[PDB]
Amino acid sequence: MAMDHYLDIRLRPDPEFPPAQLMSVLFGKLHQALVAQGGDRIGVSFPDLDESRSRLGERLRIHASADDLRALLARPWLEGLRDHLQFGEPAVVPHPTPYRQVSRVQAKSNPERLRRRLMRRHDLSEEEARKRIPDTVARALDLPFVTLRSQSTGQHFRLFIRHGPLQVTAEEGGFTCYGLSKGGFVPWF
Amino acid sequence: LSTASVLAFERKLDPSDALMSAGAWAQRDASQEWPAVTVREKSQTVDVANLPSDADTLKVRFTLRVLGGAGTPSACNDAAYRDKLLQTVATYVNDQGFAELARRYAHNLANARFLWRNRVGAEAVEVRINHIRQGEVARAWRFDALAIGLRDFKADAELDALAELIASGLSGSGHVLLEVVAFARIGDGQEVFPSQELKTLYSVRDAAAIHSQKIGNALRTIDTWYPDEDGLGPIAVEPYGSVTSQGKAYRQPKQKLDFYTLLDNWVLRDEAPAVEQQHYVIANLIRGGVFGE
Repeated sequence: MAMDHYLDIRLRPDPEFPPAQLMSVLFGKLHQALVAQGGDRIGVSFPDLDESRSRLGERLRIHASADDLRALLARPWLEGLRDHLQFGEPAVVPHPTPYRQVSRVQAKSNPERLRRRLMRRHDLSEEEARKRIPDTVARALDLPFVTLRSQSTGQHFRLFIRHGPLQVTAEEGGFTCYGLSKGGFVPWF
Repeated sequence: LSTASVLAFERKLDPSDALMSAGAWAQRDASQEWPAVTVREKSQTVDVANLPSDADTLKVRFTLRVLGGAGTPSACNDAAYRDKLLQTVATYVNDQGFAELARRYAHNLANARFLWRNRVGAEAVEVRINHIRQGEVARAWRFDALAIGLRDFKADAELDALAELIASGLSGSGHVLLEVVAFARIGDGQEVFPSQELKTLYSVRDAAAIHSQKIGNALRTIDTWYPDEDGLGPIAVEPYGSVTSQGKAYRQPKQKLDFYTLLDNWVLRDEAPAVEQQHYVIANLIRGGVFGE
């Protein structure tokens, strides 16, 4: 990498809700420029999460491209969230640097769809569902999620995450295709 | 010279419930008899309805008046403590009027803070307000909550005009009755939001509505005076008041940002505090509520 300018857009504050409304506003900004704006490395991560409980974040240290970081600077579709949301400016960066990656991608961690397929095809009985349907149906762990509004459940929901281990080497790539990361930029330093 | 036993102060700015109805885009010049929101059921039981697949602008329909008369407690016992309270309130009335509180309530009525989650999703949040003393129009108003910010204290000329007319209703010598009609462009096939009981929703006669205490606490969102981090701006105003969705206590009793220290020094000791602390005192005396142990 021969460039030292990589930033992103963090979450904006407001008093009309908890941080789930800020997560919904960040999902709207991602659908406008980052997640629903195409490309691989268009997401929103945060290095303010602990590995013991899968926290969501407390600050904003973004790392993405230039168009997705410069389209959410003067757009008029961020009313209210732009009452507290802001940022600084660009500058130069250091010459050396590592290639570390951590993000959250769309994984298959729901035992409802596979169970629905096994009910539409297998037609399991009681003892047959207790023996052939194994004890790997409670598939859920503590992951980073915020209150996502959508017509899939009644109220707001949660979500998991998944990334890979990085090092001090050099490399570059993209994140998931839903507004997350798979080895992209996260908050570190 | 001591405290009275039971202090009753009724709710000024007394609100009502917020009806919902659905209209379409560019069909909204006749917003008088739109079809309302009925309670649907889909498969705990989540009986939460959606907007229809044709209409998208949710007309939120509610009104508001001002009782007034905060110079007299609705229940007291003492004679000299009451004379001290009456002369202190008369000192404020001879000191300054209701302009600042009316403009801050206009800041509440300029953005869409009264819609707690219904603000996100809408495209052009237009606030239609008529003037009512009888069953007709006398003066009209149109807003937009995307050109008007959320946290920033700004008072435009139209907001100053509406806040001045509200303050003319507020001063105790003239009655005003102003409603709010908002347009939540939720979409064609997206969720309606009534208030929730203790799913456990709320509904009215052949329609759906939202509770009134949530409006009554949303319109008093003034509090920028908590010492930890004021990057979030205005929050709810109560003695020991804060937001209960975060989990953090604002206006600590360890500092002097409490109403009770202000009332004790402001009535008993004659150690009168400053102007903005008196604005907080009269804000949480104009919200109503119980006082006294």
